[PDB]
Amino acid sequence: MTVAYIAIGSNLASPLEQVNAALKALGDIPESHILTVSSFYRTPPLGPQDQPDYLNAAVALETSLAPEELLNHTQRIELQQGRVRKAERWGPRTLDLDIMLFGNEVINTERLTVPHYDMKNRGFMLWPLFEIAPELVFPDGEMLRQILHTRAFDKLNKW
Ligand SMILES: Nc1ncnc2c1ncn2[C@@H]1O[C@H](COP(=O)(O)OP(=O)(O)OP(=O)(O)O)[C@@H](O)[C@H]1O
Ligand SMILES: Nc1nc2[nH]c(SCc3ccc(Cl)cc3)nc2c(=O)[nH]1
Ligand SMILES: [Ca+2]
Ligand SMILES: [Ca+2]
Ligand SMILES: [Ca+2]
Ligand SMILES: [Ca+2]
Ligand code: NA
Repeated sequence: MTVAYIAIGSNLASPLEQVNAALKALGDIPESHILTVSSFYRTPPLGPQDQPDYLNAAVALETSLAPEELLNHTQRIELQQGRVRKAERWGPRTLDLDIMLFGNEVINTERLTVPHYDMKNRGFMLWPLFEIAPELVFPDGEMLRQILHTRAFDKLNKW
């Protein structure tokens, strides 16, 4: 087994219902078990700002799936919950499931880059992560607690 950490975001079509559906779906992924779910946070959109606020959360998922097999499940859940690709970069969505971490692995394939390329710069990923994994160390040996102590990250509000 390995523990994967998944970032959850929704800003369309009733985020709270999309996130609660998605946690039921994540549970139904084979060879995999939810271990912890963070609080839900209401976060102002980064990138384009002319969109609703996000519900952001994180989940620890223990799995013996291969990492791209986990990605096939998360992308399926997203598509099943009405995720459509528009041309706008970083536009709104009903659900986004980003694989943050897959144990201590570093993965660079055609479809999957882990760690998530920009997570150490995003408080809406790091704060929920720290709530479920305060002791987390990244594959490069960086400590999640150290990143949040040393870097300026706005405080997150609960949904
Ligand atoms: N760690 C990962 N988690 C999820 N998808 C990934 C990951 N690494 C690469 N991808 C690939 O990213 C593609 C584009 O995803 P998407 O449109 O959701 O980007 P985004 O989540 O909006 O932006 P960002 O990555 O900046 O948060 C997916 O089809 C998938 O192949
Ligand atoms: N709060 C919130 N804002 C979001 N923006 C996106 S698109 C990625 C992105 C694009 C540019 C920058 Cl600089 C940072 C993030 N996803 C979320 C999300 O889940 N939560
Ligand atoms: Ca399961
Ligand atoms: Ca826009
Ligand atoms: Ca995504
Ligand atoms: Ca994303
Ligand atoms: Na298998």
